[PDB]
Amino acid sequence: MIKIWVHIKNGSIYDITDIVDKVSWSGDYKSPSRTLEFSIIQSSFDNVFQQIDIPIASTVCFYVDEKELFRGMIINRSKDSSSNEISFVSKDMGFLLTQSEVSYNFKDKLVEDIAKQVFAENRLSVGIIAKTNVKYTKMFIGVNGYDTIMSAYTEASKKTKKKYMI
Amino acid sequence: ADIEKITSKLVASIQLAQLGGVL
Amino acid sequence: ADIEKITSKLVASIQLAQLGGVL
Amino acid sequence: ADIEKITSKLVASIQLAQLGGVL
Amino acid sequence: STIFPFIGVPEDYILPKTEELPIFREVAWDFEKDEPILEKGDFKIIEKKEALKVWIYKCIKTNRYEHEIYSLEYGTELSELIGQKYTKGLTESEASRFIKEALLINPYILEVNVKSANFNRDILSANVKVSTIY
Amino acid sequence: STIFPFIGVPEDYILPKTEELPIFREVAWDFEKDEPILEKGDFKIIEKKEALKVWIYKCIKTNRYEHEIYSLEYGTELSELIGQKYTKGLTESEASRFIKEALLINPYILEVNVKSANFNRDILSANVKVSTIY
Amino acid sequence: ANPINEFIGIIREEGKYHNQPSFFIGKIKSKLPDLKIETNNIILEKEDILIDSWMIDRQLETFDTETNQEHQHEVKNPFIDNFESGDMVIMFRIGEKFAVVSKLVSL
Amino acid sequence: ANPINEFIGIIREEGKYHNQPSFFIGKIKSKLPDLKIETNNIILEKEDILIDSWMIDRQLETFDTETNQEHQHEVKNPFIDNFESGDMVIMFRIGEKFAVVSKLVSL
Amino acid sequence: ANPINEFIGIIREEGKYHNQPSFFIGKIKSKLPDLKIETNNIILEKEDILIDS
Amino acid sequence: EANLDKFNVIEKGTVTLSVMFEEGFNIINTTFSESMENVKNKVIVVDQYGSKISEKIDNEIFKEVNVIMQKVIQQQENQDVDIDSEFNGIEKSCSLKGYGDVSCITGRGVKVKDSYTKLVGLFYIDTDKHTWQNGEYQIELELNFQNLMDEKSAGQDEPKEESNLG
Repeated sequence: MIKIWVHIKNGSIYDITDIVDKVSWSGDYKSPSRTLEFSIIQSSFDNVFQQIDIPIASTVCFYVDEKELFRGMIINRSKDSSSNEISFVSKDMGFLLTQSEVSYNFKDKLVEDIAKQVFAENRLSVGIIAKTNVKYTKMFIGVNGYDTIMSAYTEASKKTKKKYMI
Repeated sequence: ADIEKITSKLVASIQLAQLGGVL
Repeated sequence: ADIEKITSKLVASIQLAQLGGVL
Repeated sequence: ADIEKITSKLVASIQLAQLGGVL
Repeated sequence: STIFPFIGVPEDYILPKTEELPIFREVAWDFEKDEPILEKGDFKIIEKKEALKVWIYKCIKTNRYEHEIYSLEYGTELSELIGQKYTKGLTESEASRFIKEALLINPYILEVNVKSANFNRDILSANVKVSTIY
Repeated sequence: STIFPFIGVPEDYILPKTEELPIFREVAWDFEKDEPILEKGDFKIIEKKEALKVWIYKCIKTNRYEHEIYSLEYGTELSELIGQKYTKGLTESEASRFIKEALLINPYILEVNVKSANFNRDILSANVKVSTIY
Repeated sequence: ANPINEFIGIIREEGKYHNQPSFFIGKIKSKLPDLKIETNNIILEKEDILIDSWMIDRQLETFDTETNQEHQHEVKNPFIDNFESGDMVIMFRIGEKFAVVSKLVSL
Repeated sequence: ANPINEFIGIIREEGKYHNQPSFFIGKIKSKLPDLKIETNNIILEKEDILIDSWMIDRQLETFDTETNQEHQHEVKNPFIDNFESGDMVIMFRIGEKFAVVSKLVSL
Repeated sequence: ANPINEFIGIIREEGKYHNQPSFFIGKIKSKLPDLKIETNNIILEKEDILIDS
Repeated sequence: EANLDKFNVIEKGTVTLSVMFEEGFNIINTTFSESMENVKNKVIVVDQYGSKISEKIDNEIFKEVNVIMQKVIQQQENQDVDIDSEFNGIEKSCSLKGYGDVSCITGRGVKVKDSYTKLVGLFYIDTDKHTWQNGEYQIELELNFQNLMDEKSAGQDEPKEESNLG
């Protein structure tokens, strides 16, 4: 049992499970965001098969066995005239980290505090942050938040013999 | 023309990955 | 060997484009 | 998925060539 | 403080647990006189299959496109067959289709079969079997 | 000028209009005398089916390439059949095709059928059925 | 959009990811004895600054001449220059601290 | 020619398209009061030049000592140096004008 | 390992092959009249040095 | 543009072709796309030192995408930059294959009719390719959407004439 729901800008909510043709869900350890791809059937030749429209930058939710696994924004949209299909590409919220670009001056700071400050500067909600009592000192000029956090946690990993991810 | 389609797909994938952020 | 032929075609196309000038 | 397999083969070939040394 | 990067508000993303359909209940009806039934100075409420009988009776009795209050899917088209507008076989097939499609819109009804069909004089007889979740 | 309606139209956006043809109107014409008709000291205007009759009569009565003012589409080639230049079956086929292709240029005419065809002495008779939007 | 040109542009753009600027430009906020420098919304302290030797050397208040005719003179140094607030400097980044090379003025 | 090696060479070459030189070398044509510098077939005027402060400061003609024994002396500055035509300088490009840092001589 | 990310990393690494450092840091071994400078396990003589005036 | 032995500098879209592409007449296939990847809706200006002086947000683009994607530009002493040029919106494109003439080349404007709504849109040609082989001739175009052509006349230009000539 998989369900897909779409929230449109005006306030309408649709359940589009009966129209979906294919679903894909994937991630990699070298990027902070996960991706979701799906297709629906919409025919312009036939009046019966015309569907609703889902504009760019609307929220899509993915459920499996009554559990929410994905929530993200619609980024790409494509329509082929030969085939009766419309394709969508969605991305997690995690790509918001790489948009930020700030300059910091860190002296003898805990890595957890560094991550907390980076998340707080560009306003973002924090669920939980791994704890490590390793102090770091660095000067960041023109670097992403994602790169800042990853560099600090790599320096912590040089001592904890661990690996970390966002 | 196969090379053109392959290049188009590769370019689209690289652009999506750039938007998503790569470490 | 398909990868070798594809790479050869891609290299030839890129060299021609470099000669023509790319903005 | 063809593009993914082609990219995997290209990446493996490039890594081997990097290890071998390229002038 | 923190931004909400999704369309709407956090309240719209709470999903109520999906449960079985609530027990089907309806006001009792008197088929012989076509009236609702009063009990102890109030309407009498019946449950499960009796309510389904009331709903099926009312659905079969109405015409499909006659009334403005109803949508285009409510009602039956059995009035088009009166007077032998089609041959006997075509009328039989169309009657089966009309009854099935009219009844199947209720989510509490699972399948419908029209099995026996006989023409005697000016009367058409049929047997209908309905399967529900109960 | 902002919307991009090729993938889909926005929900709030309202289509400006639906495209329909105006009511076909034409100066009335009498066929036994081949004149326009004067009514109360002015030209009389009719509409819809009678106007279409006038247009059809005028289109059938003209030759195809004879007049410089007309284009290559307007007219009919029925004058090439006089005198039995072709055989009888070829004549029937050509007459049907000529009439259909000549009449179908009017946007208000939807389909043309030439059903009957008979040879009696030197006269060829046929029945033509024209279907319009009205 | 021709895909080959887009690929070449992508290569040109991604080739510049690791590059760092050659030099930095900074503005002073406090005078030379307690030097403070602002660049890229960052204020540098004395722990973060390496300076040219001549800048320190030229802030000598006074020096004396040799004796002759059984008398001496005291000459005040005219080359002393303490940077004022708002001046511009050219600086190079070495590890974790910046090195101040010279001060630039429009002539 | 193996296509993989050619592709690697193409990447290495196209990655260098946007890079700019770190510094520039220039030759003077007119003396310091009206300074002119030639580099890359381009002659710079005073509108295009930012110079080190010490270069301007050291061209002080004269200074005086303090008084003693009811007399004073005048001392001529020996550090004055006006660049001659044909000298070499090291210069860094900042926006639309060049910054002159130091003059180089073979020792 | 996603091949696209590996390709992007390969491009980023191979784009830096021809680059050279902007400046060098060196420490003196002999006084100014006969100047000697050591950098990157290389000792410079007076034939190899241009100095500020 | 180098035509024959001459060099020219022209502005795109000044010439609009007479031929129009319609679904029922001369189109083999089309593919319409929309993308959000290259959107910019915030501009930050910095001084020569790297310190920030001003910022701006575009509301019309921000309405379409809830997110803020920032851009950083630097002004020198002798330049005063204009912020409003640096904003970028959603990109809408088309890939078309069909029948036409040798007049459809890069740098010209073309018209495509929408089948469902019977609306006409104006596009600029970015890439083109003409092929002759086996006695048939086909074209492939890469189109960039400008705006919807106004029904009848947008400004309703009327020929300004005197009521009486003399």
